[PDB]
Amino acid sequence: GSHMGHWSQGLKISMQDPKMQVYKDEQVVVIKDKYPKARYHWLVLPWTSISSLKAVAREHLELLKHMHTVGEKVIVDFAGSSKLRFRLGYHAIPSMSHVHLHVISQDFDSPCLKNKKHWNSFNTEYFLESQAVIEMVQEAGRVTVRDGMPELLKLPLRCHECQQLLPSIPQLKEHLRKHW
DNA sequence: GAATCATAAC
Ligand SMILES: Nc1ncnc2c1ncn2[C@@H]1O[C@H](COP(=O)(O)O)[C@@H](O)[C@H]1O
Ligand SMILES: [K+]
Ligand code: NA
Ligand SMILES: [Zn+2]
Repeated sequence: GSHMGHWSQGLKISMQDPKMQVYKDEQVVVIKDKYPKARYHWLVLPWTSISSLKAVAREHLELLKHMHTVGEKVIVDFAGSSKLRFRLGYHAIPSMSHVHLHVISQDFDSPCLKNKKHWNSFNTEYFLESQAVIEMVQEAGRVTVRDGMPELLKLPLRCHECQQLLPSIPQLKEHLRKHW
């Protein structure tokens, strides 16, 4: 297939679709995640093309902080009266091209969350806190990721709220209900 | 049988 039409370039198309955009300014766009892994799941992307956190440098520090600020504003505007917790962050190893910040509610109540990989990508060190990434860029000048990230995706299912170990995704989804 | 493991997508 073509480069432009490859599955990995999908965000570059979605970020330009008015029906997916929930906020725009001079620097960033916010879209709904197409396969949300919780009740609220947005992606914040800069208009400027940066392939991944591997290409981030100190020139991008203000932009990374701006993406975070916008993420927090979207939470207020769209889910302010919600009693939900949110996290903002980046997958240690992304799949989709173009840097994008995850803004996701912590219920993890969604049909699109289907496997151990989905769970661990948001609930282990594989999920890099937005603030941590920002501070690493500020102090070290670039983002580095330690070895062993793919292995984290295979860890036994463990609830993010109470640390209980669950034997399956259906049982985990059931268990999560108690933290509503 | 239900659910997960890994592989494949030309
Ligand atoms: N065409 C698309 N539009 C919006 N979000 C997408 C699209 N394709 C995949 N996603 C989401 O983008 C994220 C990509 O994961 P990652 O590359 O690990 O950050 C996942 O949360 C997907 O559900
Ligand atoms: K198995
Ligand atoms: Na991947
Ligand atoms: Zn729990």
